[PDB]
Amino acid sequence: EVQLVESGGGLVQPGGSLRLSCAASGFNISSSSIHWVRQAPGKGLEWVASIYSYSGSTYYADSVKGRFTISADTSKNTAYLQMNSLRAEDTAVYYCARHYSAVAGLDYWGQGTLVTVFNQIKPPSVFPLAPSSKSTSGGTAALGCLVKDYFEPVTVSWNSGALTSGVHTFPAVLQSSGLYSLSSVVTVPSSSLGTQTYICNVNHKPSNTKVDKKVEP
Amino acid sequence: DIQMTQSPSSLSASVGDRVTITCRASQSVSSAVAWYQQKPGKAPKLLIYSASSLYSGVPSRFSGSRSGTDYTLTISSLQPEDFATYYCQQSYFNPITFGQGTKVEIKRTVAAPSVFIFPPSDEQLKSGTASVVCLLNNFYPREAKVQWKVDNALQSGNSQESVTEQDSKDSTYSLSSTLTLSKADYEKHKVYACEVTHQGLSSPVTKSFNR
Amino acid sequence: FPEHPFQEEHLKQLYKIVPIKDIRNLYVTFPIPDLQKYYKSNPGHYLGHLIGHEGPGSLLSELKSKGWVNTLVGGQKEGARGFMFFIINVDLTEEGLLHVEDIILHMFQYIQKLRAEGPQEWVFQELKDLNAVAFRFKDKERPRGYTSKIAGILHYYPLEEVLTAEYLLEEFRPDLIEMVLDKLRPENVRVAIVSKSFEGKTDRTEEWYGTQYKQEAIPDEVIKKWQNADLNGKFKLPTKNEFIPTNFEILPLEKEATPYPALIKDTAMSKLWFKQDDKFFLPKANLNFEFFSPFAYVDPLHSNMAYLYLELLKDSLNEYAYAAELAGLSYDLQNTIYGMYLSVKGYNDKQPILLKKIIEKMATFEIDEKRFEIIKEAYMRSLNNFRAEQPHQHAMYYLRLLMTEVAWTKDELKEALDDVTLPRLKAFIPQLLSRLHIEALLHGNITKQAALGIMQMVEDTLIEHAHTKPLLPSQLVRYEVQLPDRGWFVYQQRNEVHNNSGIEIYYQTDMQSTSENMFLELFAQIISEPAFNTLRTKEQLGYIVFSGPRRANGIQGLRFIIQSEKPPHYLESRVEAFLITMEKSIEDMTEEAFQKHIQALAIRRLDKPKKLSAESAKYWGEIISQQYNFDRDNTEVAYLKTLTKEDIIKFYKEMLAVDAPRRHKVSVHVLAREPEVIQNMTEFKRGLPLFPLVKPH
Repeated sequence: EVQLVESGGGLVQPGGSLRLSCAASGFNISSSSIHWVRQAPGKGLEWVASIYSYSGSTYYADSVKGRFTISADTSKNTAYLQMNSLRAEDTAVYYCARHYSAVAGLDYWGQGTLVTVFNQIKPPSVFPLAPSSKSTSGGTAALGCLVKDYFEPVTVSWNSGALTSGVHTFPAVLQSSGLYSLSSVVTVPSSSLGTQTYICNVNHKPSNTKVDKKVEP
Repeated sequence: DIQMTQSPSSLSASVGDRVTITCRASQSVSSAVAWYQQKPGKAPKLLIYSASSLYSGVPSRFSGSRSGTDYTLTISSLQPEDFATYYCQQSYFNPITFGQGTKVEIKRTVAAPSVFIFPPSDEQLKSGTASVVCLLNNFYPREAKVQWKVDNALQSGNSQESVTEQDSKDSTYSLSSTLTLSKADYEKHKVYACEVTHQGLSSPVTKSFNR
Repeated sequence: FPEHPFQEEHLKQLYKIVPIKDIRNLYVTFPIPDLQKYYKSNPGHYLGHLIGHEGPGSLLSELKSKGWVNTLVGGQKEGARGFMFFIINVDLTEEGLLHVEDIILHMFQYIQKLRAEGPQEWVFQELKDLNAVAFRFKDKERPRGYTSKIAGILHYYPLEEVLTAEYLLEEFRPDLIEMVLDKLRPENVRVAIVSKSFEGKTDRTEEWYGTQYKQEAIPDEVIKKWQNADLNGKFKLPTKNEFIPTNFEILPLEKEATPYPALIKDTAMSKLWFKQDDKFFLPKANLNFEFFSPFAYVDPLHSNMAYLYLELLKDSLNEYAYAAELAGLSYDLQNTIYGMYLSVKGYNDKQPILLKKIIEKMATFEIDEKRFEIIKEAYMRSLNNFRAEQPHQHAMYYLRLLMTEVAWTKDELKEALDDVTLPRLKAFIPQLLSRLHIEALLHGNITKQAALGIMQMVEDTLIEHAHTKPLLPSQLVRYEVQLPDRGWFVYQQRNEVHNNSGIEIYYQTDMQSTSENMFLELFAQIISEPAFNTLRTKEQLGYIVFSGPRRANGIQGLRFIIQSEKPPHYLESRVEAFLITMEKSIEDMTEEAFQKHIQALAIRRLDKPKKLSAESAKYWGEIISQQYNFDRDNTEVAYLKTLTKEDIIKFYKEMLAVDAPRRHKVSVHVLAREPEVIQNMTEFKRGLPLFPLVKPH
């Protein structure tokens, strides 16, 4: 029906600039228009931008008023957004989302591109836990890797992706050095500490780094 | 411009519960307000347009209502897929405000955490880093009080507590209390006691060890 | 046409159109029926009134409080016979292009305002009074064209309805207002967007001329956003006007048998030159009031203080003064290098009370901060633009420049704008208003003792608020450079922007003695037509070549408006050559062209009064040099008869010869965009005598 195929939202720098290209296919942007939505990860919602390709009426929020330039090739019904002066707090999923002919109806969405206004990209220093006899409180224990000092959160599976159930992979703690940090615990028996030494399958997303790290007493 | 306050900001309610969600308008607002779902990790949705009218594909278990100025969405009944972060909209040539977030959690028996503790690895000590991972795992709900008693002295600020979301296993949570120090504070403070005071475990379980 | 030809393909429809003229506009159109029969209140021209109204709490008051779109119009335009148009045109700036539908929605909120207001009886009575007085006192017309115009009325209207055509409101029609409200609907809209930059973008094409445009409609979300948002916030209707003129039964001329403005009252603060109407017997009374202050020449900072103060000040009460502007009863506030000026014009009914409100508000005036800052920046950019102006305009700036006792320069004006703060002048206003002067001039179908009470009332209010204490008579002192009377002086100031070069040679004769008046006028015009013969027509150096007199400070003068990029001494020699040309040519002019030309100067001088305004302007010239010689007409004419061909030669060789001891010769060069010399302007006013001053009146 109403296809919101976003693209162009990629890599930028603090103070940087981009140009969007959302293939808003399946409908008319000569009809009821799409708009643009801020949502930084862990943050709420803010309206970004608005093209009226039938009439040329651009609209922006007050901090970003004027310093953008929006356009849409409405013969193709293809939306654009020349993004400019992109500062580092604007690392946010920008939704090419269609507002239909309702009084408040924004029903169709893109998946949104995380236009990332980041600073670092760093492969991880993955370290395991230290399962000692003090950690074995009875037969109930656990094991994990601390994926430490890396820039996106990692995707960690266990034992070539085998151990997945009970794996409580934590949200990454973006520390003060621009670097994330998460744990990934999984409830194992105390006898399995050393018997089946599960290896965390860490995959850092920007640097494409795979660090298979063993957890062992 | 005119702001919008999505009350409540979060909630816990099981499958089949009638839930009233009120986006609180700052001024006199006409019928210019939507209602949104966002499943986490997903692109969002529109729940209710025109503050009362249901959109196609959204089930009839969601009944919005124009409620004065502080307009109210009334979910008639919850589902296992309804556990999602919700929002709304305020549609004008004014700068469009939205929901301030409302994620539906479940009500459940107050599950006890797997109160564990974990040292950093010896490679991480050779990196000059102490991350004493006091593990809490599979607890409902998130409301607890995890305290570090460093050399039997109550310390704060050196604690890092990342919390996993509503679990796929049992809709519980896990907490990795990370006592973030240095090896110069690891071998200094040999006593590392993790006092855990959950809402259900109001008795303070203090998971301790010795090096 | 029994049908509307706007046949449903064009309602709620955009048309982005490329013009030919470099113009930017937007039309909104409504086919409304032939309600030429419905002339009782004439709802279309009533909307030309109401939609044309820009008053207190208005739509345009808000959008110029928002600053986007400057002006607009909306009113009844005739379309075809059976229906008519309703064309809603607006000004366009570049910034409104992103705000278009919002402005449309502003329009709609004002529509919903007057829809929620519904009908207004006071507008009917007020505008009925307006129509009755306007058609009552419509003055005259050019005959030719007027006849065909009312003949165009003569089809639509019988032989007693071609003057009384739309010029009387009979009966108030709230339901015809409701009918055109049913016409005035968002569903009923043609949209004609005008922008030149859409060339190569527009495709749908006009038949005859071949220009291209587009359909490109508005989606229904914005349509319904127009529909559902029929709410009322900041916008408010105006109220009834405080004044209507009703005194038109004219008051006969009493015992005062003088035909002139007479000084009937003079106190330490007031000085009332006063006249009654004997010529045309018109119920308007026009007023003239100067606001002298010593604070005039204080600083370039105080210049902009006074200047921008009057500027924003006249702008501020204009928000109050739209009912008066709508009344057509006008006024003036204007600065002087001596101070300020006030005019009040229009009918003699309620000018005192309205004027008292004006005086009270300008006395008791509140100050906005940021609005002022926008005004400050605007005149800043204006002065930035002022360096790029014409060398003839800057030559008239030389006329105000080198001809005084002291002035300030625009560079002095340039740095001092940095020095501007708002509490500075805000505290300087009571510094200002504790001591300044108002001389009174009253003229109209007006009585004496009532006018005394009005002026006394106004100055009493003035002393009531800020306690304006009088001056000394030497505290009314006046600003001119003494010459060596034979030496010729000049400087050049190269232009920045315009490539043309400016030049002029000046000659002060004297004061406006009857001698020097006819000397200057006759000598200037007697060289004017041979200049039109040869220098302008024959030589064709540049188009801006003109010769004229100077009349300022009660002091005569001689100018040559010449702007053209020439070598300086070369054009000097040409002007010198024309001096030689008139030297021989006047001696060549026999008695015939002499008599015809002095008759030309006579009929120049001889013209009957036409309004109070033209005579009052000449009166104001009589005021500013304090001379009041209201009968120098016949006197200077009889003096003109005394000039002979030898008598003007006496005027030549004493003053105008190349070795004349009264050679009042001086020039100022202006170069392109790229004797002795003048060292400094400090040297220009360093070593000098000055002049005797003119006996006042």
